[PDB]
Amino acid sequence: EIVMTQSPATLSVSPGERATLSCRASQSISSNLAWYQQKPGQAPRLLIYGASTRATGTPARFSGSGSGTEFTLTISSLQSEDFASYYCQQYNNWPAITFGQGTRLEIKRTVAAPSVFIFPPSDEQLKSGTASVVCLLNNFYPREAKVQWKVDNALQSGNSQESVTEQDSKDSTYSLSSTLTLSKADYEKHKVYACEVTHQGLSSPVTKSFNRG
Amino acid sequence: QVQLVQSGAEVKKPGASVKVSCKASGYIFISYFMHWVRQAPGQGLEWMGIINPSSGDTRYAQKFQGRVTMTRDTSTNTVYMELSSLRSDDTAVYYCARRPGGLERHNWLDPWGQGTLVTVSSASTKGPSVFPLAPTAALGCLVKDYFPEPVTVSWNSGALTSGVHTFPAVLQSSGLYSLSSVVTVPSSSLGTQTYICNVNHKPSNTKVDKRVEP
Amino acid sequence: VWKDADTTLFCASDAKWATHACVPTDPNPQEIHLENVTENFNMWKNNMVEQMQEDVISLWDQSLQPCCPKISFDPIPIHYCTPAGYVILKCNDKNFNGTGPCKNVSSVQCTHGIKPVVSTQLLLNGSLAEEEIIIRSENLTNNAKTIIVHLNKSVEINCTRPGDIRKAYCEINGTKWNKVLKQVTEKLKEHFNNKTIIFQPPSGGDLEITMHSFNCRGEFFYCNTTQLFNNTCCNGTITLPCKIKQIINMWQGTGQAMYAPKINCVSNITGILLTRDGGANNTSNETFRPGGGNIKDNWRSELYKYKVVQIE
Ligand SMILES: *[C@@H]1O[C@H](CO)[C@@H](O)[C@H](O)[C@H]1NC(C)=O
Ligand SMILES: *[C@@H]1O[C@H](CO)[C@@H](O)[C@H](O)[C@H]1NC(C)=O
Ligand SMILES: *[C@@H]1O[C@H](CO)[C@@H](O)[C@H](O)[C@H]1NC(C)=O
Ligand SMILES: *[C@@H]1O[C@H](CO)[C@@H](O)[C@H](O)[C@H]1NC(C)=O
Ligand SMILES: *[C@@H]1O[C@H](CO)[C@@H](O)[C@H](O)[C@H]1NC(C)=O
Ligand SMILES: *[C@@H]1O[C@H](CO)[C@@H](O)[C@H](O)[C@H]1NC(C)=O
Ligand SMILES: *[C@@H]1O[C@H](CO)[C@@H](O)[C@H](O)[C@H]1NC(C)=O
Ligand SMILES: *[C@@H]1O[C@H](CO)[C@@H](O)[C@H](O)[C@H]1NC(C)=O
Ligand SMILES: *[C@@H]1O[C@H](CO)[C@@H](O)[C@H](O)[C@H]1NC(C)=O
Ligand SMILES: *[C@@H]1O[C@H](CO)[C@@H](O)[C@H](O)[C@H]1NC(C)=O
Repeated sequence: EIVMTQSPATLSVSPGERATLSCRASQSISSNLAWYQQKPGQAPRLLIYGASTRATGTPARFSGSGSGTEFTLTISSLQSEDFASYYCQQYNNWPAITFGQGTRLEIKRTVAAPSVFIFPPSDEQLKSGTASVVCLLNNFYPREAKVQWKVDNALQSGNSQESVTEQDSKDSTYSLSSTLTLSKADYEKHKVYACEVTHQGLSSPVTKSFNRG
Repeated sequence: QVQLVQSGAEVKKPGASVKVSCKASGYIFISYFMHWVRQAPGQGLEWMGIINPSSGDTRYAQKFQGRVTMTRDTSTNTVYMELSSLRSDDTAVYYCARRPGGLERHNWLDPWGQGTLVTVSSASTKGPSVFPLAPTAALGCLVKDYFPEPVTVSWNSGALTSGVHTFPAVLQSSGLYSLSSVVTVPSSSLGTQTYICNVNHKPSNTKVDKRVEP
Repeated sequence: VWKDADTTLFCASDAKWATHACVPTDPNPQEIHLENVTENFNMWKNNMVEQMQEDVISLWDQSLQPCCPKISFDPIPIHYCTPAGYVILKCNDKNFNGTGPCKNVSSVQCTHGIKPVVSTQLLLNGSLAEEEIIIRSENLTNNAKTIIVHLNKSVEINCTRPGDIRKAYCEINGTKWNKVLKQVTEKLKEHFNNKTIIFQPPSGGDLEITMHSFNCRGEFFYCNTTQLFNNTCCNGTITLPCKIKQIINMWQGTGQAMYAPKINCVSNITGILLTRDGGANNTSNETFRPGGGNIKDNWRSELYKYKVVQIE
């Protein structure tokens, strides 16, 4: 009966910009409401209660107007801490404490080269079943990037698993790990192992390698 | 003061049921209502229900009417959440919370249990294998072949926290997870400062303290 | 911390004017107790009755408009509430008469299932007096201000229209009614030191205030209450000749209305409106007459135990 609706679902802004969320209530929840913040990995933090008031323990960059049906949340001079998801909260209908689908927020940062490194398989892992080389791209932006594996010039495929990091809370960059999984029977057959990185903030494809040993 | 403590991670098979606790501390257990909410990455959060740990009263959100039940033990002041008929898409992290304040009403969700994760799967749980990543420079720990998540990785018992990057796990075709924890350090300190990763997998009581060295 | 204020109070119904304009019933209130504080109330001067009067005028003229079709009308309980920032607080003294200090005071957010039914002389379908019968007045000393007696045990009443005939009737158990009538007589003696008490019909004039006028299920009944206010009570079932009249004078405001061309109402009697008179020799007797008039009273009878304030 009281349908809540978030304003944008996702967001992309640069540090220092203005950000605005809206919470639209299909019916008068009568000037209660509360705005919350959840960083990727942690337990959501309440920012505002009573529709408007800042909870002492949050900076004055945040605020929230509304009173009635339409509500808004404003971040002035948003900083690196802010890149997370935000939510609005009914709670005068005591139990009908319902959320919105949320609003993720993201960085428009400087384009940056990927601090790249590579680790060869383990001595404790080799005498177990398998081996796995790993190539790490560190603190890069934008997020869109790609890596492909080379072994004695053999391009690999279908055995690499990649994982990208949250928009870091400090420098608003990304990290990424590509894990190449081989067997010792297959790992000992070749010698040269390289990972090739292609990134928007680089002049040419870069590679980093190792000879077995 | 205002302090909630939930149960750990858990994996029980599909079509079954699970119980997650929530011990509240720092206030009388009974005048404040306990709410339960959940998150499944792919969506955001949504509210599940209300229990009054003075009565036993439960009022539920529509979608979760039936599957969830709430319980009190107002003496050892804990709340129990019980979800059942666990279909495969209920896998998610569940939070308990309170409605703090002083006088009047205004019940905004202040304290928040850190949330437990529930992986409804069909696979035998297994402890993870920890491994080194020896090489400004950088190193890490490879924690591979485990289930379920989450496994928590802390370098030098949480004394090395800047430059540490802990990825989200990846499920490879074998049906198990793998991830790695890396850290950037000054090039001069390699061999000078010892670097050890504490890897703690709560489901299968695992703690492996593995030291990395060039 | 906290101070009295004004706020467009919102409403929570438990619905199945309360359509979209009132939120669903809170199925988990929380009267949080307050301590060491002795707050002062004035049922006779709050704006909860202002809010209430204006809102019920809205719903009243909206749902049974004067000439004009025919569909149902019976009230349903409607809690009122304060938004974030403001606090309703609640006198829990069982014998608090509406005015003065309450010490068992405790704060909450939504009222109690208010059934907005307007009537004259007798109060219908409301909440009873918690412990002993209460008599509420801005001052007992000055008589212009009316009296609102609030009953300990309610008394039901059945009003009926049967064939399509001219006017209707209404019935009441003489037994329990004359019992509770003698009960409030005893109480009124208590406050006017054991003086003899005399009930009399209303002066006359504006029909509604010299009658039991009320809208039942769409139509307006005017019951002659000469019988109920019998001094010498004879305790069999009592009948009232009630006029279902199509021409009324509007409680809405200045103006009078007409409503267009087998129906029954049961209702609990929870309070009575009574005007005194003026005994300078003081006789050995005070006389009371069925009162009414300002609709305002109707709401005070149910909002005496509350006060809106702002948390600081
Ligand atoms: C209430 O008053 C008593 C003494 O009259 C005192 O002991 C107590 O601390 C007071 N409580 C508050 C909340 O002021
Ligand atoms: C006030 O009355 C309520 C009953 O409505 C009771 O529960 C409460 O204990 C009372 N408070 C005091 C101080 O007696
Ligand atoms: C209600 O109050 C009266 C006094 O007004 C007293 O006799 C008793 O507490 C109650 N009477 C009945 C009949 O319930
Ligand atoms: C109500 O009680 C107060 C005391 O709290 C008293 O001063 C006042 O005269 C009483 N009024 C009536 C109408 O009983
Ligand atoms: C009210 O009185 C009428 C008239 O006989 C009767 O039909 C009806 O059943 C009565 N209802 C109650 C609740 O007494
Ligand atoms: C009226 O109601 C009373 C209940 O107090 C009952 O004892 C009595 O028998 C009733 N009388 C009639 C005539 O129905
Ligand atoms: C009410 O009835 C009494 C006696 O039956 C009669 O004397 C009086 O005039 C009537 N008044 C009205 C307003 O009907
Ligand atoms: C009071 O009741 C008696 C019952 O016999 C009746 O004769 C008398 O007319 C009544 N008087 C009034 C004023 O209702
Ligand atoms: C009092 O309530 C009953 C049941 O809720 C209802 O049938 C009746 O019409 C109400 N009385 C009036 C005067 O509306
Ligand atoms: C009104 O009377 C009916 C009839 O028994 C009862 O069930 C109901 O609780 C009463 N309501 C109030 C508010 O007294």
